[PDB]
Formats: sequence, structure tokens, C-alpha cells
Amino acid sequence: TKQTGLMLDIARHFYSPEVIKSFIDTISLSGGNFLHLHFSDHENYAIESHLLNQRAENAVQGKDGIYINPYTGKPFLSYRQLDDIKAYAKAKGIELIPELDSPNHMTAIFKLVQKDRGVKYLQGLKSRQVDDEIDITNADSITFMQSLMSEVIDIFGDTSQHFHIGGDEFGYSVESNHEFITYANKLSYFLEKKGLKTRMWNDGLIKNTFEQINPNIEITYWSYDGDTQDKNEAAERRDMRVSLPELLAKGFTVLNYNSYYLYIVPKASPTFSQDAAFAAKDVIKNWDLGVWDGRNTKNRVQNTHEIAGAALSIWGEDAKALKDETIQKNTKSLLEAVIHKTNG
Repeated sequence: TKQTGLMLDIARHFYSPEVIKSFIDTISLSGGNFLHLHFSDHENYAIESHLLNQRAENAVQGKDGIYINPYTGKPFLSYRQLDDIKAYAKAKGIELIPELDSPNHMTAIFKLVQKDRGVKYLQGLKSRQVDDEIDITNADSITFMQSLMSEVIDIFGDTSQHFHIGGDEFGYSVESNHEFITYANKLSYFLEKKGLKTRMWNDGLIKNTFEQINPNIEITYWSYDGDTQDKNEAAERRDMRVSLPELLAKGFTVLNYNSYYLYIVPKASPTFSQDAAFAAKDVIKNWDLGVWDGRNTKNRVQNTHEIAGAALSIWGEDAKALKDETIQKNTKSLLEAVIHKTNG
């Protein structure tokens, strides 16, 4: 009995409350149970915030009801809008899982902090070594993160039993892994005290250190190797990182986010709608819950009872010329397929 749903990247491409509710309808009617809301990344922080001072009252509202931060020029969901989505989700039995990504994938947060609190403040929270990451070793940085987590927790309230702490694609130019264990553990126990379970991307789970991780942290496992196109890098990561079966063997809750079958990156083109349709059929024909390592079937899990669930991820990077509703209508078949194939 599985945890299954949608990860929706609203940081790279914005979606109206109406369209978000349509995604919820699909999840619900297909027998799924969560919406993982990826609202914070480099390009935007897509919800209202007291702490980052992104307020509906400060915004320009479009005819479509969508609030635009006049400094960043980017959209965000108001608290009233989020309360409307929360009520709708809750009545449909769909859990909302917020994702506040760190230590990387957080430039929009930096940019809001800089504007409101100033550049010297912001630089003090950053890694001295890499300019695109929070300093996971700085107590003050941890305190700051936790203050924003508290706000996000307050916003989603009882619609959420899990909070996603991100943890993807960080430290690529540096050695930072040991301190990541410490950082992620601190975040998980802070959430635990708030009555929340932790979700996290698999990227930082390596053989050398993974046994130090809070074994209650729940893993969203997307790729063995970060989908690197460099084959020497792919080989190092596969030797260093933990596999999905290795995690299962240690007792972890793991959801299969397999980027080969379960990531879609919508892009307007003459074949977008056909391609999306085909993706659904491809998952139906060729994907099953035990297939975790991209398209590779040699290491598949035969005992799928151990795999906690799966999600379709709709990523926003390439979707600039597409409307939210076009994306939603065209990915419906694929989202249904992933949910049904996961639940059986």
C-alpha cells in the first residue's frame, strides 16, 4: 500500500491554483495520495513569505489573480491561495509535501534575503567555498534554514506529514559529504520534534557515510549517478553512492523517482503532445516499480513490496512557452500510468 503522486516544480514554471487543483484531481481519481511541491529553486521561491518579505500586499496582481513580486518579477502563491489549495487537497485525501531545497538549488531564497536583509547578511550564511550553497557547517546558517522551515511548516499545517529537505546536486566541485550527514540529521530531528517525517533526495547517500544518517529519513531515489553524461563520473558515482537495493537492505523507506521513466521536462514543440502521450504508453509497457536504475533492468527489484512508492516529476526548466493548463492536460495520461503502475 503505496505512497504515490506527483512532484510538481512550481519554481521553474508557475501553475495557477485552478491547475494545481486539477493535478490534485488526477492524483486523487487515480488512487494516489501526495503532491510533492517543489516551490523553491534557483529561478524562484514561489510562495508567500514573512521571513523573506515576499508579501501579497507588496505584489502586482495580474488579471489571472496571480501575484508578481515587483522586485524579482516572478510569481508566488499567496497565503489565501495556499489555504484554498490546502482545503481542496485535504478533502481529496492528498497530502502536500513541501520541498525547501538545500544546500544547493536555493538561489531565489538568497536573492530575497539579499534584498530584505542586505548583501553582507547573505554572504555570512553562504559557504565560503562555493557561492551557490548555504554553509552547512555554520550554526547560524542552520538556525536560518530552520526559521524558514518553521514558516513553511506553519503555511502547510496539517495537510503535510512529511517535509522534503532537498539534498540534490550539492558539493559537485568540493568535498562536503561528512558535514552533510550532520546537517541533514539536524534538519530531520528538528522536523521530528515538529511532528513531521523527512523526505530527501538520494544524492548524498554514499557507502562511506550513509549508515550515520537518521534511518527514519525517507528517500526519494531519482538516479544512481545524477544522470551525468560523463561516463567516468557515472562510474565513480556508482562505486561511491548507495544503490536503491542497498538502502532497502538497510531498512530505509525509499520511493522510486527513476528519472528515466518518471521525469518529464515539458517543452513546447510540434511534437509535445504526441511525445507526452507516448511517455504514458512507454511507462505502461516498460516501467514497473522495481525498475529504479534508469532504463536498466539487470539490478531491478523483484521484491517490490519493500519499495514504499513512486512519483512522476514534472520539471519546469524548458516550459517557458507552455501554459500551465497545457502542461497539466498533456501529462494526465502519464501521471495516471505512474500511479496505476505503482499501486498495481
